[PDB]
Amino acid sequence: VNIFKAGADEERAETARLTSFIGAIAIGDLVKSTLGPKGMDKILLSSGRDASLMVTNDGATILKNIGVDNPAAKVLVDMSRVQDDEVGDGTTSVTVLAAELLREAESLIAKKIHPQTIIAGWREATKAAREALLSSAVDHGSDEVKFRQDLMNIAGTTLSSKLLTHHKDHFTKLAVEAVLRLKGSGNLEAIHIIKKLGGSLADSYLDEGFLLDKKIGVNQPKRIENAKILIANTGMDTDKIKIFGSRVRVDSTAKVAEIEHAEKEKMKEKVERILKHGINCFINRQLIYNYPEQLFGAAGVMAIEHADFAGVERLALVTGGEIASTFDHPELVKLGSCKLIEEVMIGEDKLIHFSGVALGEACTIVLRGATQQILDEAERSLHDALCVLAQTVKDSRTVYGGGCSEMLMAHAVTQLANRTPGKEAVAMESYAKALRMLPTIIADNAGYDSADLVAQLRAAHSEGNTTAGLDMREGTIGDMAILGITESFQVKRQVLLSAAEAAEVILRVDNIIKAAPR
Amino acid sequence: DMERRDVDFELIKVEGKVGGRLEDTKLIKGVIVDKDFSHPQMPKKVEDAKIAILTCPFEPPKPKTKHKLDVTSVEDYKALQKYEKEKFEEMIQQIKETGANLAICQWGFDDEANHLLLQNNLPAVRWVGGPEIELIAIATGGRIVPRFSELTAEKLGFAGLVQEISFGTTKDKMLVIEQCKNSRAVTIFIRGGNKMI
Amino acid sequence: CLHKGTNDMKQQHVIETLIGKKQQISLATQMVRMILKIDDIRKPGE
Amino acid sequence: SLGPNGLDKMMVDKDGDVTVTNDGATILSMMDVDHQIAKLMVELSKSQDDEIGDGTTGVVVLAGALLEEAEQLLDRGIHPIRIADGYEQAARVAIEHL
Amino acid sequence: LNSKWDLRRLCKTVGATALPRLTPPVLEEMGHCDSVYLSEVGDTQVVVFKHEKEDGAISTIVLRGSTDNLMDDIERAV
Amino acid sequence: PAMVRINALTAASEAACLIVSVDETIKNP
Amino acid sequence: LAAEFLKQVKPYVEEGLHPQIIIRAFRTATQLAVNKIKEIAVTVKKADKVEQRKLLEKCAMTALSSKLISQQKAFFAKMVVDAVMMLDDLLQLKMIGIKKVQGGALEDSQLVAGVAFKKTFSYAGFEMQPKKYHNPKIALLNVELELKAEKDNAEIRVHTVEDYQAIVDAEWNILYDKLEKIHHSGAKVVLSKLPIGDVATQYFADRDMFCAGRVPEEDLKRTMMACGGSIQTSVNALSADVLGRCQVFEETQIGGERYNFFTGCPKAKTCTFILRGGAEQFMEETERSLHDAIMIVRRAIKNDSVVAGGGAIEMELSKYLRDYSRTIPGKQQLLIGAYAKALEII
Repeated sequence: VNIFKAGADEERAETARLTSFIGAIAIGDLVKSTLGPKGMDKILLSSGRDASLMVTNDGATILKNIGVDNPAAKVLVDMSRVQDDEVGDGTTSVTVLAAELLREAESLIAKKIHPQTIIAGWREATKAAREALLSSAVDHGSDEVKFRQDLMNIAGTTLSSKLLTHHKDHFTKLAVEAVLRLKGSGNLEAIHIIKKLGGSLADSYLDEGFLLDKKIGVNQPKRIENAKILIANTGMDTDKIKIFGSRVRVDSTAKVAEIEHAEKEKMKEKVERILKHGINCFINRQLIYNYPEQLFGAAGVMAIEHADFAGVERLALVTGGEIASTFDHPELVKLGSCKLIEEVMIGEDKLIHFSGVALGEACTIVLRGATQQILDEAERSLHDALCVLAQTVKDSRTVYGGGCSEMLMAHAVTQLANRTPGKEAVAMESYAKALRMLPTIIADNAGYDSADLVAQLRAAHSEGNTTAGLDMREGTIGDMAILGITESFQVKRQVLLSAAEAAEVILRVDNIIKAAPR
Repeated sequence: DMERRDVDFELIKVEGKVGGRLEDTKLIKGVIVDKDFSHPQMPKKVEDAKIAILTCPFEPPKPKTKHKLDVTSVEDYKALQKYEKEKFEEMIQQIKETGANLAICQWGFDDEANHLLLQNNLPAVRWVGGPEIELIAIATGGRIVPRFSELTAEKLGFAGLVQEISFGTTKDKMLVIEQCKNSRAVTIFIRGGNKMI
Repeated sequence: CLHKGTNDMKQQHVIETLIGKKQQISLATQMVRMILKIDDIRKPGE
Repeated sequence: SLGPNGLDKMMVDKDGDVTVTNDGATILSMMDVDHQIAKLMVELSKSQDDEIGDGTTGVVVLAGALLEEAEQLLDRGIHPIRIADGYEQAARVAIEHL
Repeated sequence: LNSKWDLRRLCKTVGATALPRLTPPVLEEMGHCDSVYLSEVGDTQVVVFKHEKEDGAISTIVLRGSTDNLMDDIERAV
Repeated sequence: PAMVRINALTAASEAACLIVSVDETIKNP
Repeated sequence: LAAEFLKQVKPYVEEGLHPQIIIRAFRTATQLAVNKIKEIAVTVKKADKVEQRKLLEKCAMTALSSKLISQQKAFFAKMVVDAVMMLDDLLQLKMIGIKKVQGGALEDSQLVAGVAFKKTFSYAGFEMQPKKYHNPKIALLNVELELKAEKDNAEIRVHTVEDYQAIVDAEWNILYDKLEKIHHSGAKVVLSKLPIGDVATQYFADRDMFCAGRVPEEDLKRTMMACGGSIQTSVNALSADVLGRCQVFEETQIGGERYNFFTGCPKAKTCTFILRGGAEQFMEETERSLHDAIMIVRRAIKNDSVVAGGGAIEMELSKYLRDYSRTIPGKQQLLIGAYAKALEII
């Protein structure tokens, strides 16, 4: 008998199961093409935004901008987004990996075993795997040679998936140096990522110093050398007033006349207070009135206004200056100092150059290239590429990729699958088998015959060659240590852990119910 | 409250941020706030925890009744002009004179005052949620002052450790309070891979 | 429930407040008492 | 949805939002019923939960099965008033035993 | 909340002059009643001015019974 | 309490006495 | 009663009988019926074996033995009778509150010889202060407590900053001054229908006094009628005489809900009913049942006249009228019997 309002649903444990799995399978197979060193990338277009469209390779954004109704899928989309905010790529991996779980798990539904068991064994199976992974990690501490050596190895692995892949060596240095410029700070915001059309992709780079996309004031010096720098947030164009809003009531225009003047003196002395710092460069995120600027021009002192907090962070980071206010104690405030500021023109615009910077703490990467989406996705690539890169600094331990490690886990479970004996062992098989599908998919998009290679790759790991991996430029097994196909342990850990949970939730449900949409 | 046989769950702060594993989820004998420093230049950690709790924002006080001053002469502006930063000097000394080390305010700041507040190595939190502030006070044993003048060392909050947490790999951060003495309040921090989880 | 050959849920530590069930059963009892108590409904057309 | 081996639910909000859970009250909380007695169960568990908590894992299960059984005696034509009475006495026996 | 009529009635009942001026509790223009109180009849709060008036009063009649429609009829005949 | 039925029957009494005392109906839209 | 009275005459209505005839007996029958009710009515105060409440106790059990809590009449009967024992002598239901507290077994529903609040509101320190006051003194403020939040509207004019300085300080001293009056009263609990400045709570918390604002005046009206203290608008003219006292004050979690507890006042003519119950519908239904129970015994307190139930009264009447119909010849006689004939239906 009808219970809910019209437009409400109740699917119980067969229809509920299937549809959850169907879209999930749709999620996976829609995106499998995009990961793998020989993977592809997708194009996303707005319904109507004058075709706000994005060619994209990262599934998370691919997941981000796709509207899907399957609630279980929306779980996965958010699931990756967490991972995306975790490591950026492998969203590629994580989602598709979780799918094969689901696809294969459904097979056992055909096998008709209580899923409560499936949770248990995989949970057990996972427990062995993450430990098994942990047993395979590699550290490199003060070994700056090998550390920095491997550090670039990590990048290209992450990078040899996006459109920039034809220039991996180039950007490898870029990210490396920039990341080292972070000096153990992880704040990616310390790196600005300036994009502008024009130039080849290869022409993109990172400045030795800093650049700014703002306008100079009135005819202040365009170029400044051995610069003294000041940063503030004290508004000038917004004349400094007394927030409560006192009136000014006067009998005579003389009184207001002098007051306009009085404000002028009030304004003027404030600058001379600024100037008392003996600083030839000043900046503010505030818009600054031109009259004080004329006083600055009267000083022959260059200044820039209205550069938002983020760059201000960058400037303070790169120069060590302390963004300040009211400047009352020049000795108690440390300025910013740089060797040179000059105006350099790029593409179509003059950009604000900061040569000879005090601190390499902040940085900004020049992006020359071909397409908004190219520049956009190139932007998308690096931010994640740095994203792993910082955690690599954060946790300087590594694992070899190229599917091999994942196979090591599967083999480990394959063994524990036997110490199981029971129904769970089947799920142990299922879990391990699903993992082996991932590199198969990679070999798939590489167009080589996966079937033998995984079987052979299983053999060597079953033999014990934990470093034998997969060739992505010739399609065979190989020594990743020789080939540097490595990545963060934390990455694949979250990869495994999150999918494991994702598996848990997707199975545990046995009825979906949709309210009538408003 | 064994003596009462009860407990108000308001004393409990449920807090889960997505990310990381499930087992990372942890109780915190303290408070975590969805807030970082008022000024980014402020140091990330604090060992000592001389803590201040006020509701008055760091601005010229405005008696909320319909009120406005009537500046007429130059010196009227001048003495007014004088008082503005003179007023900010006042609370600046007042808090510094309290001997405190870290502060928290319910509302926003004046950037000029904010900079000055950094200028004596006194980190703080502004625009801080109501209960949360109260969670701090009971956690630190501190009180809430509506004034600087009535604020003294006795009402100051204390804790073992406070350190803002860059929990998000590419997201903005959080701040947590490792009070170490007895706390009638405590918070639980939850982490995991899915929002629904 | 977890297929352990001991029904001694005390040994299995499977425990519950008296209050929980006590309220639970009594509460349900009160509900169903009214549930039986009603006979007639006149539903207005949507 | 009851018990360690129980299996829980996923709800879809009107605005397209989703939620997966086992807490029966919350299960009923997200549910949009139209039948009136159904709403009573919803608040039933709700009142029960914020009184207790889980157990809502099984609270209504008590209700309906008793009601499911209760009908059988209605099939035997026994007057619900009398049926109400014994159930109350029966419950009283239960608690003093418990 | 007495309407102009109500006080107009009440002023006459006590014979006391209503005062638009708040202060001056004039002796001569001041109220005088046998008894005033509140009573409850029919779950209705009732302000009662029980009066004994030799000079002659504008009295009031109490309607008790079930149907307000009967009352309205019965008062109409009344 | 006596009053309950006391008032009851009396109120009923007038009800019909009210009820029976009408011969026709008139309606306005 | 009516339709059955309607029902039996309806065939006689088929006979073209002047309704005036019919109603004529109806007036006759009811009036004659009514007096017999008075004649065979039962009092107890002439008799000896009644405690002033047992009859009231019996009436409600009788009254209660129809609605949804029928299995617990023996429970609530004592509650209401002793509760209604408090209503003297305003005797009105408005005094006594009903608290439709959700959840809990209705058998655990409470009657407090005082008032509790189903309500509160969160301000800053509202959790911080002590919530036990063993023998407290109760302040009842109608006036709000905030820095000129909604008071008289006035612009102010000041040239000098110090005077500007002085003014905003002065506005605070206003609230402090009331609070000083509040504190120096020496009482511990303050109630307000109006909002309270959060800071004062801290001051009250700092000095460990309890306070609450935005209160229902009705429950406040109970409160003043409960504790005997007088609600105030003037903090300054305060004195301990209008200052409430209670045997003990508390505040307890019930159904998760945050309530405020105080009872034990020996002279409190007002109580309140904490009504546990897990169904929303139960609450109002019970309250309606509760409501009837109160008002009915209220009249019983008013009127020491009782009769048996179970349809006996009506059967006695129908019989009496039945014999009486034999007295009256003619068209009336038929009406009398049907009057009896409709009568027995109950």
